[PDB]
Amino acid sequence: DRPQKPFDKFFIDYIGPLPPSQGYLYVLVVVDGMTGFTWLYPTKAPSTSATVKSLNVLTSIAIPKVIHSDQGAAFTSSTFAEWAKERGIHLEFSTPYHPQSSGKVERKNSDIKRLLTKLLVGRPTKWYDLLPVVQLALNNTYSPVLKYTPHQLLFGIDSNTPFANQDTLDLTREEELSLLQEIR
Amino acid sequence: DRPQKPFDKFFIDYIGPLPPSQGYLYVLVVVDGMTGFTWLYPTKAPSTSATVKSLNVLTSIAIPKVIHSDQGAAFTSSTFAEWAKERGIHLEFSTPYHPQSSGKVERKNSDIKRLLTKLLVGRPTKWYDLLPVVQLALNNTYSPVLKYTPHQLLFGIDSNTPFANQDTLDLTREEELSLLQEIR
Amino acid sequence: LDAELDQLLQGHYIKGYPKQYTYFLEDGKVKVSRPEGVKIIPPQSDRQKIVLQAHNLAHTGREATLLKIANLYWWPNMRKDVVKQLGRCQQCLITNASNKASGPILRPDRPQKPFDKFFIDYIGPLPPSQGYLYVLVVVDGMTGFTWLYPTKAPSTSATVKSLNVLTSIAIPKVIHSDQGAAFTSSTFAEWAKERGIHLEFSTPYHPQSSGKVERKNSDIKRLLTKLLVGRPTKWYDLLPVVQLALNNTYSPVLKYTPHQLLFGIDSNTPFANQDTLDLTREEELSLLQEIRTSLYHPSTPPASSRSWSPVVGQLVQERVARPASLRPRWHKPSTVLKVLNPRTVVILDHLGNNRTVSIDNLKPTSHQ
Amino acid sequence: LDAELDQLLQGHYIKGYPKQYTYFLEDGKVKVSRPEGVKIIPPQSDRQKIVLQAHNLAHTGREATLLKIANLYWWPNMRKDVVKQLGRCQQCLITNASNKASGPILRPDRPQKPFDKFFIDYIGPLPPSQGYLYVLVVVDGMTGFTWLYPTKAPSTSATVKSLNVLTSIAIPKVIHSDQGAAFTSSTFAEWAKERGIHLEFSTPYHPQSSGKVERKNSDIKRLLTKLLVGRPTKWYDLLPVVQLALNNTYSPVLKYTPHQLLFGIDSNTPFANQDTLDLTREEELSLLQEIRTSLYHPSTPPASSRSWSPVVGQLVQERVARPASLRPRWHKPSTVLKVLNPRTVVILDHLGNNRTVSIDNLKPTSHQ
DNA sequence: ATTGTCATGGAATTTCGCA
DNA sequence: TGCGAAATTCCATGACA
DNA sequence: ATTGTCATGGAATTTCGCA
DNA sequence: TGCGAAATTCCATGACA
Ligand SMILES: CC(C)N1C[C@H](C)n2c(c(O)c3c(=O)n(Cc4ccc(F)cc4)nc(N(C)S(C)(=O)=O)c32)C1=O
Ligand SMILES: CC(C)N1C[C@H](C)n2c(c(O)c3c(=O)n(Cc4ccc(F)cc4)nc(N(C)S(C)(=O)=O)c32)C1=O
Ligand SMILES: [Mg+2]
Ligand SMILES: [Mg+2]
Ligand SMILES: [Mg+2]
Ligand SMILES: [Mg+2]
Ligand SMILES: [Mg+2]
Ligand SMILES: [Mg+2]
Ligand SMILES: [N+]
Ligand SMILES: [N+]
Ligand SMILES: [Zn+2]
Ligand SMILES: [Zn+2]
Repeated sequence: DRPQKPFDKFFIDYIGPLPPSQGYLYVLVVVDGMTGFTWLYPTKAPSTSATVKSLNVLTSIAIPKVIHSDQGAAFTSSTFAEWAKERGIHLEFSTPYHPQSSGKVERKNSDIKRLLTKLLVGRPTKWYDLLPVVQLALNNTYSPVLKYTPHQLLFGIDSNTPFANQDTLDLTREEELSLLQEIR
Repeated sequence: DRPQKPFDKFFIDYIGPLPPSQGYLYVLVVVDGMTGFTWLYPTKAPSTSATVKSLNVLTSIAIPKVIHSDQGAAFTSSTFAEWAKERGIHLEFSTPYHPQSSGKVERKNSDIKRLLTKLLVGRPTKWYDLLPVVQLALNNTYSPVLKYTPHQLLFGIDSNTPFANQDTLDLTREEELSLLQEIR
Repeated sequence: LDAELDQLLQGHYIKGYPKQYTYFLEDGKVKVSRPEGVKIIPPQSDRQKIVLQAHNLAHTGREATLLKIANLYWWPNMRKDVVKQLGRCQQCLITNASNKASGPILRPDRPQKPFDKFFIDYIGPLPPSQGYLYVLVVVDGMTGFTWLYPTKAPSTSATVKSLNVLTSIAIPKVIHSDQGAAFTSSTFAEWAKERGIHLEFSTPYHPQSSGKVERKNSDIKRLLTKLLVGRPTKWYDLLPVVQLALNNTYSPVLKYTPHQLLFGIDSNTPFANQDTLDLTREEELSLLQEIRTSLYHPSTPPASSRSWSPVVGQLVQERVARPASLRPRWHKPSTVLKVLNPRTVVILDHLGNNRTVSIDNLKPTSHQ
Repeated sequence: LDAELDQLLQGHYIKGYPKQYTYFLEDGKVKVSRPEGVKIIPPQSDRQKIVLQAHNLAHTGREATLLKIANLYWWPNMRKDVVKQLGRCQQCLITNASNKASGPILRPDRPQKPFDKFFIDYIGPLPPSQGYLYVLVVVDGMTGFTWLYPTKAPSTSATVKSLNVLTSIAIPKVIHSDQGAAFTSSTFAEWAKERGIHLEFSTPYHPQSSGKVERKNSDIKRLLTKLLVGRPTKWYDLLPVVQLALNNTYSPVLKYTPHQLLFGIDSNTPFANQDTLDLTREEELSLLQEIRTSLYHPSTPPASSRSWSPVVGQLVQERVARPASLRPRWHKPSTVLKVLNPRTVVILDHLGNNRTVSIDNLKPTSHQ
């Protein structure tokens, strides 16, 4: 077997609904399996159409050999399957109700949700503008298991934005009682 | 004394009134003394103004050291004298009622009047268009006294329009009885 | 195809397939173990389609196309098959730039006499002056003597009015122009024929061909510029002044002014040359003929190391004149009928018309 | 003046007046009998006025001015007095063309890392497509990897929207641009400072300076052209395709694609290179660093035989950028403050501002 | 205060395949 | 240890408003 | 069936003035 | 038969839409 590489497998998934930001409601999450690099795209819906529109952007930069997802309707449509076939991408689905990634990806997806949650309190509506800096954080975050950040693993160089401030990522007692009010 | 040259002396004079041609009535006649070369300019009047306007064209091609004329009002005005002085041209007048040129010029001016008269009968109104071909005729007409045409003497080459048909220049019995009708 | 590749697998020798390498089957595909690594040998009947896919990714030339193919494949003489396709890609052929320079310019003989050849052209639109917008420029080929005429438009009727005034002085054998509307109209052709003047036209969009008058345009604009510094651009009244000024200016290489070459004596203008004051007009016109024949004449410069020269029957392409945005800069390939001279050709154009054309407006179609 | 010329007449010797010629009085004017003929020697106090009249006829340079004067006059060292005036003619100085070429170009070091330097520029207006008119082009200096963004206008707000999307991937140290309105706005400066990006600007009207992105523009338009042959110019939908196509195209001199220089491995695109399949990612990023440092680097070409080089305190003139019809092509003379490098200078401009400027947009003022 | 670039396809040179 | 031909490298040309 | 040109000002070369 | 400096000639540069 050959060693794992960037672009070998992209893990994709949706997060939402969220509070409207510039009329966007969802975030399409793409994580490279090998490097742990994350790309985010804001959508208006978790549809095949919005997935195609978004991945059209990403795949004009790099094309994965395999995309993996759960059995979201968006991903199991034959429109999405035509799209992947045109591009020579193999689609891979996890069995229903049992999502499988890798340790690395699972952890990354955890961070993303946790990071998003943290910053959308206090400003549940300003997230669209924040996506760029979320990505930079995620991608310049040190990997415990490997010695390197996704940036380093993708590009083979240090980054010009090192995020030395590995944050709390947890909710302060302010933010806790603030997120129980937006719901109530 | 030094031999006579082109541009040494221009002999100028007016011919008219004539029958309106494109609203022109006079012809300003310029003849180089040495070469016998002729330039013609149609004017609306024998004024200083029209003389200046016309000679402005000629003298943007070549400037004579001396202009000679009779004592026409047009030529004796101090406007015309300012003009000549600006351009460094000496003005020379023949004494009143006694016009003096040279054999060559006198003969040329005779030809011009004779030639004009000939072609303005039958078409007393089309002369404006004819000036170019009148000039070519006059300038490519052989000089009995010198071996050469004015063209040859001015440019030192043969012309591309040799006028081998040295015409009658006299009036036919048709043209005689036709010119006695335009008057009567 | 499958024939060749079968023989090859059982260790036979096929021409073009070096015997020193071990060729094998794997995944249902013939492979060879090459110093660069293991590459697939596609069947001949597959190869054109591979080259094309490779090429089409970005419409790449020889090397960049080859490098893509070489990632996955090997077969004998790949570049030959690469080049084969490049020569057949209409899109590449009509969009790409040339990389061969024209042969060195010709320096045609200076017309022998004043009035043998006029070069003419328009300058403009200039800023309005007295409601005039253009200038007709007329340059005598032998002398460089120049006539300037302001016009409201670069039109045949304005050209005709102007030349009627000029031709009063003399009639020229030939008038040379570019192919501007004013000069190619049949009204203009009548007017010329009427006077026994021959019209001679530059190859299209190649103003070098009218170089005598073009070069004079520069001088005209230059002088006008200097005169108008700090004033509004009222040039109409200056044309006469410019005309006279330029016609009486020395060309340091010739040591003569255009007026001197035309008349053999200065008129009454500032700093008039007095050297022939003691000669008769006849002795003067004699020295003039002598001066006229002994003027410096430049010779054709050295070829660039990568110039190309036109050959009868060769595929060449004409440059598109006023190409629209995102449209090819070259017309479809065409054929050289006659080689008028090393810098001018007649081509048959796929329509197919005869077109007389400058080599500068051509490229030789690549890959034959 | 009259002093010098009196001594001279009575056969005394004055420096500069060769004694072997006979100087005399005639018509109240000092004359000398020269091999060319008899010429007038004007008094020194007259000479400046003569040169000026000579020169002004057509605003002629050295030789043509001299030749006029020489028709009537002689005096010692005429050209010195000729040149003196040419150096003082504002009109000649700001209208005439240069006749000295710039020194040979610099070939700056390729930025060491991806993301060290971005070069950016707009292309357009293009024909409308989906109501878009322009393209923002972003080229990473080290890799040549490129990002394309369609915009309705070459505006700061469109640039900001675009770079926010791009900078999601990485933040560059420096962004280099020309001085287009979009890039010089203070809104853009804030945006850059906010992110610790340094803005670096080309000398004005010298797109060679942005040569990395400019050169890529060409490729972009070229590919778009080929793809659109025989179709209407609907380019908006093609931008992504072009981006990917170009980023994955080999540069035959480097033997790498921009994507390869950026990532060290091909993604899943046609004819993907498979050479590092057996290396670990770590071994792969190791070979990559090695590749990156050993890429071919061109060197500065030979000087032309008539190039000029800028010196501190020298009078130079800046080329006028968008000169109006019949207006000088050169600004008034100015002074070289600092020589930043052999091809770039800072000048003080008579106003006097400091301007950082390309040598290509300068000429050395003639006749000092 | 900043600075040309690089795809292209014939020609030139080097390397390969074989002896 | 040298040949003919194929592969590679060289590099002037031109176009990025 | 047509085809570059030539002012310009430093540098290079030649000629002049004098011995 | 040779020197220093002035005169002349050479010629790359660039612009004629
Ligand atoms: C429309 C008619 C036929 N016309 C068409 C062409 C445009 N043209 C003229 C014209 O007068 C001039 C120019 O003066 N110059 C400038 C020039 C450039 C180089 C050179 F060596 C000399 C001059 N270019 C021109 N062009 C031909 S270009 C090269 O722009 O296509 C033209 C026409 O009258
Ligand atoms: C208005 C803003 C400041 N701008 C001003 C200038 C016009 N410019 C751009 C710009 O993008 C381009 C170009 O792409 N090219 C084409 C080019 C020419 C030679 C070369 F080596 C590379 C490219 N020329 C340009 N010019 C500077 S020119 C030489 O016409 O003055 C410009 C600007 O954005
Ligand atoms: Mg899901
Ligand atoms: Mg009278
Ligand atoms: Mg024209
Ligand atoms: Mg023209
Ligand atoms: Mg720009
Ligand atoms: Mg640009
Ligand atoms: N010729
Ligand atoms: N550098
Ligand atoms: Zn192609
Ligand atoms: Zn001047």
